[PDB]
Amino acid sequence: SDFVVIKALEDGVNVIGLTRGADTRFHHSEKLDKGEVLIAQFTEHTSAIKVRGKAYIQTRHGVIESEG
Amino acid sequence: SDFVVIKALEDGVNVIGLTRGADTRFHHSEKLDKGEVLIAQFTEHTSAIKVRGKAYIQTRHGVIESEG
Amino acid sequence: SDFVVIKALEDGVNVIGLTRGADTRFHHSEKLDKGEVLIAQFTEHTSAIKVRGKAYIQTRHGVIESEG
Amino acid sequence: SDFVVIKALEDGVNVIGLTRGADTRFHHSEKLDKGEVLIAQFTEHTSAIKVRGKAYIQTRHGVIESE
Amino acid sequence: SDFVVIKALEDGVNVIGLTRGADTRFHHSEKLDKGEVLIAQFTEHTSAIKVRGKAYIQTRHGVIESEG
Amino acid sequence: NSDFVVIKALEDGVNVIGLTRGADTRFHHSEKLDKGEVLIAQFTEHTSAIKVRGKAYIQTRHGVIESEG
Amino acid sequence: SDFVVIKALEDGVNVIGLTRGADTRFHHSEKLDKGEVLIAQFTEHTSAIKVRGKAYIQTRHGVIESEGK
Amino acid sequence: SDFVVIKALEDGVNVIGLTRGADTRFHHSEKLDKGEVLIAQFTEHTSAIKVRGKAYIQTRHGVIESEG
Amino acid sequence: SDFVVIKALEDGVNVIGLTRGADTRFHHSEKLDKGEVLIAQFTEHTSAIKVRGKAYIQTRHGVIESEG
Amino acid sequence: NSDFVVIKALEDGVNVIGLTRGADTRFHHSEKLDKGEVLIAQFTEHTSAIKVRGKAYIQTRHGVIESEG
Amino acid sequence: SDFVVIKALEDGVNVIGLTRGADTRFHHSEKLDKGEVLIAQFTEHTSAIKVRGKAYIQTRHGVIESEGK
Ligand SMILES: N[C@@H](Cc1c[nH]c2ccccc12)C(=O)O
Ligand SMILES: N[C@@H](Cc1c[nH]c2ccccc12)C(=O)O
Ligand SMILES: N[C@@H](Cc1c[nH]c2ccccc12)C(=O)O
Ligand SMILES: N[C@@H](Cc1c[nH]c2ccccc12)C(=O)O
Ligand SMILES: N[C@@H](Cc1c[nH]c2ccccc12)C(=O)O
Ligand SMILES: N[C@@H](Cc1c[nH]c2ccccc12)C(=O)O
Ligand SMILES: N[C@@H](Cc1c[nH]c2ccccc12)C(=O)O
Ligand SMILES: N[C@@H](Cc1c[nH]c2ccccc12)C(=O)O
Ligand SMILES: N[C@@H](Cc1c[nH]c2ccccc12)C(=O)O
Ligand SMILES: N[C@@H](Cc1c[nH]c2ccccc12)C(=O)O
Ligand SMILES: N[C@@H](Cc1c[nH]c2ccccc12)C(=O)O
Repeated sequence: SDFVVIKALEDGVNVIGLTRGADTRFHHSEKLDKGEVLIAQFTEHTSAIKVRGKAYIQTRHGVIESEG
Repeated sequence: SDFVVIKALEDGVNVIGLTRGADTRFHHSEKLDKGEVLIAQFTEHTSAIKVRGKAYIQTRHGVIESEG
Repeated sequence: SDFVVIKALEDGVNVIGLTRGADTRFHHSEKLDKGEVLIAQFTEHTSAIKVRGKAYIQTRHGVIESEG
Repeated sequence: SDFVVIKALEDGVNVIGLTRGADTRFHHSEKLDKGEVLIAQFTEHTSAIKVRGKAYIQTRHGVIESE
Repeated sequence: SDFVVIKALEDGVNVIGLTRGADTRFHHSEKLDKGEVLIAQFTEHTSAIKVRGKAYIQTRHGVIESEG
Repeated sequence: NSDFVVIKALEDGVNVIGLTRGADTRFHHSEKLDKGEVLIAQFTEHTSAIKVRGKAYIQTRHGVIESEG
Repeated sequence: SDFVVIKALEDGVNVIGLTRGADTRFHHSEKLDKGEVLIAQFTEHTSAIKVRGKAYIQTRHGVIESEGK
Repeated sequence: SDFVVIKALEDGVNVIGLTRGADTRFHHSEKLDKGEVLIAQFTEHTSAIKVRGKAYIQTRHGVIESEG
Repeated sequence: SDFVVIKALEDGVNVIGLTRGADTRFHHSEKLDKGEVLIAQFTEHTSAIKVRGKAYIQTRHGVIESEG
Repeated sequence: NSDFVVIKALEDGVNVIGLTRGADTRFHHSEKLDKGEVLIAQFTEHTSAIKVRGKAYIQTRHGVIESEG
Repeated sequence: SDFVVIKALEDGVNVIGLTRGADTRFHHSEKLDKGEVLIAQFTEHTSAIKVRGKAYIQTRHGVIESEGK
């Protein structure tokens, strides 16, 4: 099952899980401060992930960067 | 399952999930502001995804860009 | 399961799902306006897809372009 | 399951599906006009696909052209 | 299942399916006229395929040509 | 889903011979190809080895090999 | 199942496993000192991993480096 | 399931199938004359194959030659 | 199932297996003298492995080196 | 569908020794090869380790290696 | 299932299997003299392998060398 790597490039970046299922709402928001790295799978509970704030992101499709 | 990465290049980009099944309709519209990134799977509920607004998109098939 | 990416290059492009099974007919036609992207799986209900109108298409086999 | 991409290069192209099973006959013919693209899987009901008319075809084994 | 692409380079090409099982005989011949393409799988009923007449053939192991 | 071999006859009377799967090994079928005909043949529940006699151009997943009559 | 490699680049690095399921919280924090390497899988109990502190990290998607506060 | 290609480079090349199971002995020898090719699988009955005589051999690990 | 290779670059390298499950603690420590190699899998009982001491390490993601 | 090793004897009397799978480990068979013969041998229900003694050229999925007598 | 190749570069190399499961102990030590090759799988009974003595080692991650005593 795949995962995504998120490195925060400033304080207060939010990595947000969206619920798997008929319903789509947030469920959890993990706060990363500058320099922290989160490596997060898709799961039974999470089928979409949003990143808000400035971060360096790696997936199986390559690098992408979110901007705050 | 496969997933798509979508980076909003302007405010109010919509990532819309179409229902899996005999019937096809929108079940969910996720609004991304400029610079946000959504990493979204195909799932039991979502078998097609439509992007409206300017965004940079990655899929297993490479890059493509939606335009406003 | 495989998917196809379709970017509409003009207004009114139609992405048409054909039914899986003994019977073959159109069960849905999704209209895309210019610059919209649709990423669409093969599914239990859809075993062939037809694109009509000017579009840029990616699949596992590479890029192809439909014309209006 | 694998699929074929067909792009019609002229009007009137036929993409014809052949029945899986002990017997072989055509169960559907989809007409493509010039510039339309069909992406079609092999399925429970279709184990062979015939293309008639001028089209650009892609499969996992690369490009081929019908005339 | 694997499949073979056969493009007929002259009229009257025959693509012949041989029965799966302890018995081997031809169960079907699909006749192709010049420039027709047939994309044919191996199946519960067809464990060998013979081509007669001039054709350009593609398989997973590359290109081969048959000559009449 | 099994592997397959492509055989192109380079002369008349080429034989593609199927050997039986199981405790018993014997020839169960011999397919005659004449010059320029092609046979694409799988390994199967009944065929666990394939013998080619005569001049033929053969492709497997391991590459090209040629049999000589 | 996938795993991540983490090499601590200073003392006191924490590799934090987050619980799998509807609930998200830290269930374990593994402390690494300078020079030590942890190779950790995703598991039934850990579906996200956070790294705090300076570390050199490899995953299937390539190298990334965490930086400490 | 894997297979070995054997091309006889002289008469009387012997391709020898060894029994799968707790016991090991040969259960079949298939002789090849010069220029014949044998493509043989590993099977429920054959878990090791010995080639005697001069032969050109392909396996998934490359080419090897037996000397007779 | 994945494995790591550990080559000890000095005496007393410590390869530490952490218990798989809701609880985390070490369940085994295998010490290596200089020049010894351990090739160890992830298993039902081990889901994280820590290396202490100077070692040359190979995994599917490349080479890494622990320092004592 | 297991892996297999290719052993080509470079001298007479090479031994390809199968070791028993399971809790116990012992030689269950030594196949003797003479110079120039090739054995292609799988891992199986009964054989989980293979020892080669004598001079031989060996191929496995990780490359070529040579045993010496 | 994966395997490792070990070629002894001196006499008396040991290839040691560690038990799979909750208990970890050596259950077998295979002695190789110089020039002999052992190709050994991970198994229901062995989930880690230690090599002691000078040996040339191939795994799916490439070449490694153990250095003797
Ligand atoms: N308990 C959460 C942990 C998690 C994994 N991926 C995430 C991405 C975003 C937020 C939380 C998560 C889950 O299993 O789904
Ligand atoms: N709850 C939705 C979440 C989702 C995943 N991918 C999406 C794409 C678009 C909109 C919503 C989604 C689902 O499980 O299907
Ligand atoms: N409800 C449709 C959605 C869909 C997927 N791919 C498509 C292609 C064309 C039209 C509709 C679709 C289905 O699950 O099949
Ligand atoms: N109902 C048909 C649709 C179809 C798929 N691929 C085709 C190729 C040709 C004709 C029809 C089709 C099926 O599932 O088999
Ligand atoms: N009804 C046949 C159709 C077919 C598939 N592949 C073929 C190759 C040759 C001739 C016929 C076929 C079958 O399912 O087997
Ligand atoms: N009836 C035979 C047909 C066959 C497949 N591959 C072959 C190779 C050689 C001879 C016959 C065959 C079978 O299913 O096994
Ligand atoms: N007992 C934990 C061990 C572990 C694996 N990966 C981790 C990452 C971080 C923290 C602990 C872990 C588990 O099986 O999940
Ligand atoms: N009946 C034998 C045929 C065979 C396959 N591969 C071989 C290699 C050598 C000798 C015989 C064979 C089997 O199924 O096992
Ligand atoms: N009867 C043995 C044959 C065998 C396979 N590979 C071997 C390696 C060495 C010795 C014998 C063998 C087995 O099935 O296991
Ligand atoms: N009987 C042992 C044989 C073995 C396989 N690989 C090993 C590695 C080291 C020592 C013994 C072995 C087992 O099946 O596990
Ligand atoms: N009995 C342990 C052996 C082991 C495998 N990999 C390890 C890594 C570290 C320590 C012990 C091990 C197990 O099967 O899990």
